[PDB]
Amino acid sequence: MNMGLFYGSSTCYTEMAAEKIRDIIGPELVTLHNLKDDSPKLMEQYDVLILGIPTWDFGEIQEDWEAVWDQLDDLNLEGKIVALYGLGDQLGYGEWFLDALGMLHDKLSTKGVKFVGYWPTEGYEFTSPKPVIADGQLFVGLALDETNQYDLSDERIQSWCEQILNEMAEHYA
Repeated sequence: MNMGLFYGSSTCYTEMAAEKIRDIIGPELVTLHNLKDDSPKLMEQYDVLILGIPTWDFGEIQEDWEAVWDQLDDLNLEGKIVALYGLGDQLGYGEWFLDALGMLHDKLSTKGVKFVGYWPTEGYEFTSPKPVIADGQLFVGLALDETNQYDLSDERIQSWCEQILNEMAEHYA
């Protein structure tokens, strides 16, 4: 099977997250779906669809993602595998963490996708329900940072990418 990897073109860092996910899992089976580069209805094709969005980089949801966010609910998506991730910083923001991840989760829950990946909430502090599941026991997608632990954001991408490729595969088998 194959993976599309979509993100908002105007947002910082998501380009290198996308490059690295695709490199790590493998560029023969992952495809970049930068929204400036290809249209949103292409998301329907891929057996897996990885979503990446920073929360409050320039602001909540930059234009290149919002311009199609309204159409992402028109897409069928039934039964497809999905990974979600986003970036924020829990030092300087806090509570407003991963809220755009939470919105792509909330849009997709009724579309009947499978969410792979998640992230451990242990060691984070928040009260917001949108970026999490299981009464706050997991983030509903990968948590990235660039302020407090930027040295190991590579580790977060690596280990999560290996995990989602396993967990999506054991799911489909």
